Amino acid sequence: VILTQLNEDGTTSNYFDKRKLKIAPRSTLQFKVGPPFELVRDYCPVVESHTGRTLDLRIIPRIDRGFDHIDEEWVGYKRNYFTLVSTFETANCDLDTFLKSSFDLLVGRLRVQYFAIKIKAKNDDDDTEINLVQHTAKRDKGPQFCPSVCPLVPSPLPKHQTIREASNVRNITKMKKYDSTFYLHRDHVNYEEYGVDSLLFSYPEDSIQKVARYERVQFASSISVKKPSQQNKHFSLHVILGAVVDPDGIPYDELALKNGSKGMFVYLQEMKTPPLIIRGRSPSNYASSQ
DNA sequence: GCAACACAAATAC
DNA sequence: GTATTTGTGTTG
Repeated sequence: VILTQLNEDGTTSNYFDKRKLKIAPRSTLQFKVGPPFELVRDYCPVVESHTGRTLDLRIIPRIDRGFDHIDEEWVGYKRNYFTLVSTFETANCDLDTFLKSSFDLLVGRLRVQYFAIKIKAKNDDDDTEINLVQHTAKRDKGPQFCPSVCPLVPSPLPKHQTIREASNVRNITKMKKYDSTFYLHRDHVNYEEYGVDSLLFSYPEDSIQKVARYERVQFASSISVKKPSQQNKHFSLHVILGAVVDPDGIPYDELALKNGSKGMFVYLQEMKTPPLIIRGRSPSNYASSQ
């Protein structure tokens, strides 16, 4: 009934079929590593502005809740939360040098203001976009929002155990413990080490995430999860790394900048999951039906 | 179909 | 021992 795999940090992922077994909402068995992501493609190259060297980038994503590996499929539930986290790394550039430098897109050169990640859900068979929704811990007693573009600096991806432990931290002391893992506070650096043109000082806010954490995410409540044939639809979750630029023929999305002008999230790399099945709200997807 | 409302069980403190 | 968080039962 429960299939167990050892995660890289020594935690376990425990895959069970919610049609055959109900587990408590807050059980650690609800936390598990989801499907691995694969490269879709690389898009616009990025180069350091004086040396001219190309920045070698890699998205590092993981799902830590909401998907089980059952009967050779990755399976999620429409009514339940999933968690998707990602960082990116720059193989040829250490963080401290990276934040002091400046980077252009090699399209003939747009300045990168900052790097950022966004997620999307798609119908994997036709590439149609599928709406995602997020809640706060308060769920219906709090606001719903759509996943947002998250400015990020490069960082290792925290272990599954760390994502787990930080999922519902209220206490102020425990927050301090995790702060350095999830955030870079720009206001706390020595300003005199940085040039006016440095990458770090073109990020939009002082609080910069090192890890994009999309928690309490759900497929929109209106998505059809089956085809007309009653076969299950196949969905996929995508992580896109972009460079935000000021636009004053390559793939990009428009973004509402801080100053209010229209910017461009210019695509740099994209990864995605293998096909995913999502089980709808029907009683037959649940063990209580039996 | 689905929003809103309900119950319950383990975590966080 | 209390409040919170979240899977999932029920309603109309």
